[PDB]
Amino acid sequence: GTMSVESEQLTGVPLDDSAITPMCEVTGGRSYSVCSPRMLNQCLESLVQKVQSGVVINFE
Amino acid sequence: VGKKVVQETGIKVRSRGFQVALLNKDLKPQTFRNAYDIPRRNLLDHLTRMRSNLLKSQVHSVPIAQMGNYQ
Amino acid sequence: SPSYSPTSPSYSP
Amino acid sequence: VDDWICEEEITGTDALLRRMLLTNNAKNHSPKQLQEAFSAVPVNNTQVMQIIEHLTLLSASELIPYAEVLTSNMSQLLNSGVPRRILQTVNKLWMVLNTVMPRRLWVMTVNALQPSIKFVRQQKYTQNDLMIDPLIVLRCDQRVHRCPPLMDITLHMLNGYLLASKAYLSAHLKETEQTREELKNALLAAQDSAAVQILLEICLPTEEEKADNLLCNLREVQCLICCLLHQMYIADPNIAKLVHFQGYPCELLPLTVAGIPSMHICLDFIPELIAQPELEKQIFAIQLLSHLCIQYALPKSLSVARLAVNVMGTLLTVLTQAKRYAFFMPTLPSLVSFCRAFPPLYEDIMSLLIQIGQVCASDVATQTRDIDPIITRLQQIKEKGSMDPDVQLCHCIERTVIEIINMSVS
Amino acid sequence: VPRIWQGRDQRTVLRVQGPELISLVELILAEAETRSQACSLIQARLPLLLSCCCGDDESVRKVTEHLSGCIQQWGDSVLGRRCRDLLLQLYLQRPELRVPVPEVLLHSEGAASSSVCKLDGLIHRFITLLADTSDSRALENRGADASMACRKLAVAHPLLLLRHLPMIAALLHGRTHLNFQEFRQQNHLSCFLHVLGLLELLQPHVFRSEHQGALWDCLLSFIRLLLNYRKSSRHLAAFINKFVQFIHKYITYNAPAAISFLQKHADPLHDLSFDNSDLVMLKSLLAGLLTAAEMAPYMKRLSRGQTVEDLLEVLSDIDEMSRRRPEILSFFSTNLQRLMSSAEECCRNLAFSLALRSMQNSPSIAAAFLPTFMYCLGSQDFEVVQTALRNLPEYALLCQEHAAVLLHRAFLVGMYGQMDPSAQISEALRILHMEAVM
Amino acid sequence: NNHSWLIIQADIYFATNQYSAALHYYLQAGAVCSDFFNKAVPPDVYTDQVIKRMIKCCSLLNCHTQVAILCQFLREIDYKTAFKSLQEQNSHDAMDSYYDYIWDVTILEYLTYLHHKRGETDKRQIAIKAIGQTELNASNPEEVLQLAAQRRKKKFLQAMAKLYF
Amino acid sequence: DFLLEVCSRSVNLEKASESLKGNMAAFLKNVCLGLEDLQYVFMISSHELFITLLKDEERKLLVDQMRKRSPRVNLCIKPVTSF
Amino acid sequence: LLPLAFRSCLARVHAGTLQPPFTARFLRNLALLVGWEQQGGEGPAALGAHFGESASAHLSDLAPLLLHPEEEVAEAAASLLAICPFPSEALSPSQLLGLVRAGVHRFFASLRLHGPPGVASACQLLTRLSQTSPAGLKAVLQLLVEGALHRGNTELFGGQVASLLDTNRRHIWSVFHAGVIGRGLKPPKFVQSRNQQEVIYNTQSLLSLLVHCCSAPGGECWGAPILSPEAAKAVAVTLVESVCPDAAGAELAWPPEEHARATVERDLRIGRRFREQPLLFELLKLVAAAPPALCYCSVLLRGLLAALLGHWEASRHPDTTHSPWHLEASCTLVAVMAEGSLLPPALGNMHEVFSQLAPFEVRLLLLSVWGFLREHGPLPQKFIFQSERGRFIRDFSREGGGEGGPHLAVLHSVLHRNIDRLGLFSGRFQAP
Repeated sequence: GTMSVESEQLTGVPLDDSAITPMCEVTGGRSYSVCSPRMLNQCLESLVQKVQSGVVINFE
Repeated sequence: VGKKVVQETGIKVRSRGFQVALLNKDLKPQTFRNAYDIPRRNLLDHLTRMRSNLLKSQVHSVPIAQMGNYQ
Repeated sequence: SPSYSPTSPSYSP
Repeated sequence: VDDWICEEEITGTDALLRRMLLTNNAKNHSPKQLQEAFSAVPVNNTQVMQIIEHLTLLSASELIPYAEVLTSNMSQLLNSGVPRRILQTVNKLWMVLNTVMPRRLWVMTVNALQPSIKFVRQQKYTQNDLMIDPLIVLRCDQRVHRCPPLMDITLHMLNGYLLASKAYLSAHLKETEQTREELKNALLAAQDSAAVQILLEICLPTEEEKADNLLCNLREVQCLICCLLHQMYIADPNIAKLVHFQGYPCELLPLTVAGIPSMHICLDFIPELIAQPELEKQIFAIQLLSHLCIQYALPKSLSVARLAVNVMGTLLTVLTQAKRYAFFMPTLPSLVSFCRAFPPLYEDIMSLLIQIGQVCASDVATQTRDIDPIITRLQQIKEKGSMDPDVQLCHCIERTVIEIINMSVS
Repeated sequence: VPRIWQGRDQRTVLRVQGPELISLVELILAEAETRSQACSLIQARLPLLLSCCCGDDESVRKVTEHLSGCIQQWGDSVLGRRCRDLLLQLYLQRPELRVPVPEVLLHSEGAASSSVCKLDGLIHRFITLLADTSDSRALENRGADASMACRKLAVAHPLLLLRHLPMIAALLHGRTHLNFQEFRQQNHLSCFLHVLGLLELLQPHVFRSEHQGALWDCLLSFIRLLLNYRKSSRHLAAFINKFVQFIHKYITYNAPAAISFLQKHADPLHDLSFDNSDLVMLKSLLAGLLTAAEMAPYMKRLSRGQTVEDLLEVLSDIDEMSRRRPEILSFFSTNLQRLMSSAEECCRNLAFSLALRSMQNSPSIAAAFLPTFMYCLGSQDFEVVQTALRNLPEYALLCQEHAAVLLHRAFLVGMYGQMDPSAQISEALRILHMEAVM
Repeated sequence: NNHSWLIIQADIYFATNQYSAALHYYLQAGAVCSDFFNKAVPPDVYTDQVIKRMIKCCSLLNCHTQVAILCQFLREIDYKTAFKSLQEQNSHDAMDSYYDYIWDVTILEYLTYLHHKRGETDKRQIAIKAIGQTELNASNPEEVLQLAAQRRKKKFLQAMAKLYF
Repeated sequence: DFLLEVCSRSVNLEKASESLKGNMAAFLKNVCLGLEDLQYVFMISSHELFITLLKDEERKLLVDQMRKRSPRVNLCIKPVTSF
Repeated sequence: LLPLAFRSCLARVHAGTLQPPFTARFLRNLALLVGWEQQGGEGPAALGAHFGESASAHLSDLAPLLLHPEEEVAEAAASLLAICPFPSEALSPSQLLGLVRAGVHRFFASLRLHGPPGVASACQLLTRLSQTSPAGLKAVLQLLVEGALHRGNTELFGGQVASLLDTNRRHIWSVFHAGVIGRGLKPPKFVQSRNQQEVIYNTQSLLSLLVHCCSAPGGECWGAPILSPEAAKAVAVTLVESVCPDAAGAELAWPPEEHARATVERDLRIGRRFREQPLLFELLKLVAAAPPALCYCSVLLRGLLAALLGHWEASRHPDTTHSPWHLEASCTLVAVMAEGSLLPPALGNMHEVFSQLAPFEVRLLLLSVWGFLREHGPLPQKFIFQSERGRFIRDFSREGGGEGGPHLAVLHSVLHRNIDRLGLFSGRFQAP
């Protein structure tokens, strides 16, 4: 709610710790703990880069 | 997916069956065809208007998307 | 009916 | 039927008096003699009284030459100090003329009752102008609203032109058509209901009247309007339903419930009026039902009172803070009326009342207040204004509780 | 004027100030004096007075006190008698004015002739309702409320009951002949006890001419019942004790009426005296024509009682004596006005029960318990409030003239507190509505 | 002014089912500890057992939004009884006037769902306006969130003290 | 007394407008109200500036109100006897 | 006898019996007896009635009578409770809260009715109830200032604030207008008419009561008692809660000046509250009288400062005289910070020059206030307790740059720009 930015947002996008994260991980995707509008733009850009045709493989 | 079903507009009055209706926008008021839709404060002027309209002599509420369509 | 009081004597045909 | 049934013989007393009182060359009371008697600047009410009191003996046919002089001069009768005898006699003569030359008489009586703002004040209304718009009849002078004979004239003309408009629009619709039916019916219904609403607003006491109710010109006018509305509601009960759905000032409710015997039909659409989403329609339904229950204590009246108490207790938990205040300030005085009419509602009424009281006390405790009714828990009776709404609603709940208890103990 | 009433259906109100209304009643008195040289004209002008009062209590009370002054100033003039006539008619039409009745009205004779009253239908409903003493125990407690409500109405407004004396005579004529076993199983002796208590209250206004005739009929019914159970008269010793208390009061105020009644029916009385040798009191009556000293240690223990055990034991003792002897509770009234505010639960409940029994026996003293009752309602101890609300309808019915403020306080403590008195307040409202309006 | 004895009196009333009186004495104990709720009430007085007893007292008096406010006093917020209480419609409390004392976004999410399902749109707008508050954002810095909770806690307990004393 | 000295030196009595005199009198009245010990309101009331600024009846009302703020009473304690 | 007599008489009062003239007489005589007992002598000593010890038992029954609709009953109850001792041990929290709520209501009602003359009894009662406990003190201060700032009672302190028949008559055969916007014409707005001097002295009575409550119970024959920083802290926190329910930005640290552009709605809300209710500045000065308490009201100071900075930045006028309220608010705000020692004396003196400057330099000086408060910080830990007198002290010199170097520099630049008119004021800003 309140403007609380810092240089912490300058680093890469973090993962989340909520209930959607494990199901995101087991599907081959990932979550995006977005906390700022600029990192929202970064998350969206990375998401466009991850829209690709193919199949996922559980490598062991 | 088209959602041909719709939700109700009731309250189901209890006995502490009968229900009081809720307001519904874009229900197509029939003010010129139904006198019950006329508010009391807007009665005489509406009466004059639809009296003139019945004789030989709402509109302009288009959605904003199809409002500047010049093509 | 609007023309008769509710307590009026009913008319039986 | 009223313009026809007055022709009926009561005894023939008037035949006898016409035979006996008309011989001594009394026909010298010419219409222009009456006009001279009227136009005299000291008025001389004795002279005009004498002339018209002779005129009552004339049959309707020979009264026709006198029509213009006593219509055109009738705006003078609105002035103060004109005795009731002349107004009643002019009413009788107008009612007589109404039996022979009604259309001409109405057209030339509407023009005689304009407010006289201008030099002529538009003395040019015709039959067609009044048939397209009968509400011109109620655009007449301010002063006839407390002149019961002239009010009776106006009501006769208004009823006539309402029916005339009903016919005229059908005739014009047939001519033009060579949908529109729905538009015609809606126009007639809205026109009739607007007439009823204007008549109800005439019944209201203006602020000048605010400065003994039963014995006043206002009460006579109210009785005339009530008789007219009774005729309208008998003729078309859908008009009564439409008028009450529109609503009118709640101050008129004791008057219109007492004075109009055909309002027990309202009990057949109070459930439909309650169901309306508008809060004001619901409040009016509660108030109208309370007055009807105090009038007609029927089993169906109690059933609708139960429904009203249930709906009022239901939306207690539906309304927000502001809407709760707005709804429960006018509808709480209806509970003493329900309790008067129906003792079996006591448990439901007091359970509802304690629920609203607890809700409002909780709401009072939420914020700082200037009065703080909670710590006034042990104050006494206050038998009988900038306070905040929650304390006002608390005091209203208490007030209806004392009214209920006073009523039950008296 | 018809113009004012045009359009009304005529199937089921003028404002005037004080001095105008006084002039109006003076003009009615002038009418009455001019006509007397009947009550018909004075009754005829009465609806005009009521149409000008419009039911305002202030106007009714002002007319009442002006008439009291007129009676006192005029002495016993003819106009003073007419003042009494329209005053009694006004009391009949508007008995909501709870002014105590002056003796000048008690000496008035015209109340028991043809007249019109507003509350007669209600009290008629009361007595026929109390008479149907069917087997349902809820209905039995309803009948008990009816009996004590009629007790309070008798002590408060006697004269309205006195026009309902042939009523009770007829009610008792019905059930006298039925046998003893069906008498006790259908529970009709309680109705006799209730009406006996009523009549015991109703004295000495129950001792005028038309009242004397209704009493004679009622006493014929009573002695018919007494002779009907000559073989089983030994279980009703307290009832016969109440009967002879009534007899002693009857000979005390109206000796010649009692003598006339007994001598006219001397054969059944002598038959009852001979048949039942156990009737000492009857023989003694026919031939002839307690205190603080005992309660003092008990109120001592109650006053100097600190532990709950002492209060419990002395209150249980007072309870058992009052069950034997209900008249003794009037002495303890002040003490258990304070004990019914006590924090202890069982002791307070017992004090409440005994206080209610006390003022139910004596409906006059209930008004004295009012400040302590609504102190209990307003107490910060929630148990005290709860037990006061429990006892609210009974006390409110015993108070009536203060049931308005009582129920208003009950509602206020209900809504500003968190308790729900709707059941109790609604029951009280139902009962006193049946008291007042319908 | 002995809060231990005040809690004892509250529990004595609570066992005898005098719920209004029990609430009275619980709030009195709280007002002894925190100076009329100006400070945080110590956790060793308003324990989760005491708060659960207060929850039961409020529920049995049909003050259901008050049950919803007290449900977030607990160390682990009891959403089951909060949601169960808010489903009730026979409330004897101010209802929508208490939505300013809810600082939990989950409770307000449920309130908005309930008022939307039951059709009361104006109360739904009040709940949405309450969620749409800057200080109410669950992603706020922590010290902001305890400050919002503490001020709402103080206001709510003072309102209950006014209502119940 | 120093406040009264400043007050008297700063009023410009009978030359200042009636507004200044009214405000001055109101301040003296209200500082009298705020006092607790009665000798202080007496010493302010005894001042020439005070008795000149206001009328007679209002100052009498002020002093009696201040006196009745903390009234002194005496009561009989000896038991009633008619011997 | 006395407990029983008082109990019976109060029970009769709380019932419809014992009509209010007799009630007022009873309370007056009871007050006379209690005061006479307090008026210690041979009489109360010999009698041993214990009027005070008995009437203290029924305090809870006397507080409702203090809210009676009858004025004589209310005054009589107020006077009696003003003198009547509290119970021997202490007061119950419900009992205390009820007494305080009744007392503040009586105070405001009697201030409305009789003005400052008819206020002393309620004031004495509230002062005694504040001396009872810190809980009682906090309740008294909170409820007193909250009732002061309510929609009601704010006028005492200068706060701010048929159809179809006529429609038919005005009708012409066409409506002409296609509708009516809203409910027609707007109303003629509100109207105000209240004496300024009466407002001044209502404020004086309220502030005197608050100072009595805040100070320790009353050596050197001049000087004043120490205002309690705990009491003024209570006033400050309830002032904060009343004006702006906090927790958007409420840490005592002052944020950067650009952060004021993110809370601008809240700052405008605070500015309107200060404009509408003039006594918020009075209570602000009261808070400032105790030094460390003004730190806890730093949210209001920051919000009002942001509102004033926004106004001065958006002022196209060439002089501050065209913004009378904003000029006075800026002067008062800097003076309040100086009085509370949130600024050093050099920086706190520049409210003298604000009437002379234009909007942009006064905006710069207020930004220097903001910069100094960011640099140093209005925190209560800096206020060290110097026990030579018994009150807190801030000494900026120890904090480093306690004169406010850059801020003094911008102030002196503003002075040097307008040296033609700020020549005489140059002596108020000497760093030594």
